[PDB]
This record gives sequence, structure tokens and C-alpha cells, in this order.
Amino acid sequence: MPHAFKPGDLVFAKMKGYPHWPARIDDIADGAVKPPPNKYPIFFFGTHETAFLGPKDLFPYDKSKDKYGKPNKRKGFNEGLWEIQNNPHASYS
Repeated sequence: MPHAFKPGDLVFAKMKGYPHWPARIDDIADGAVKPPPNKYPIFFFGTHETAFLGPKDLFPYDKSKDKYGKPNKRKGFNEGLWEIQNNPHASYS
């Protein structure tokens, strides 16, 4: 059965106005800004941007990739697809 989300989990993450996007749950580094309560730090592959999101917008990657893992015209998406498939746990800073 499912656990709660934890750092390292791979997802597609949904933001308003954008397609479900390859992403991961990040850690929070010592001394860095924490997310609001009930939110997770989401790192979006391809764009390499971070946003704070709750579980309602987080779809587990393995279950969802057959629906959401297709190329997309949006800046950074196809790069993101390659990252989540090929090196999802790398440093992208």
C-alpha cells in the first residue's frame, strides 16, 4: 500500500495552466526555506524550477507515465522527460 510522499519520490506535478509535468519531491537543505504546512518542495525537471505543492497535485510517476509522459511543446518539457527517465536523482543545480 502507499506511503506518504517522501524526498526522492518521482511524480508528475500539476500546476494551473500547465500540463502535468515530470518532477520529484526534493529534500530541504540545512538552512534553506521550508515549504508551508502540508506542502512539499517540488523540483520540476527540464525547467529546473521549484514550487510548493500539496498531494492533490502530485501523481506518482510509475502509475501515471503512460498518460502524461508524452512530448509537449512547452519550454523545458522534453528535457524534463529525459531527466526523470534517465537521471532523476542527479544534481541539477
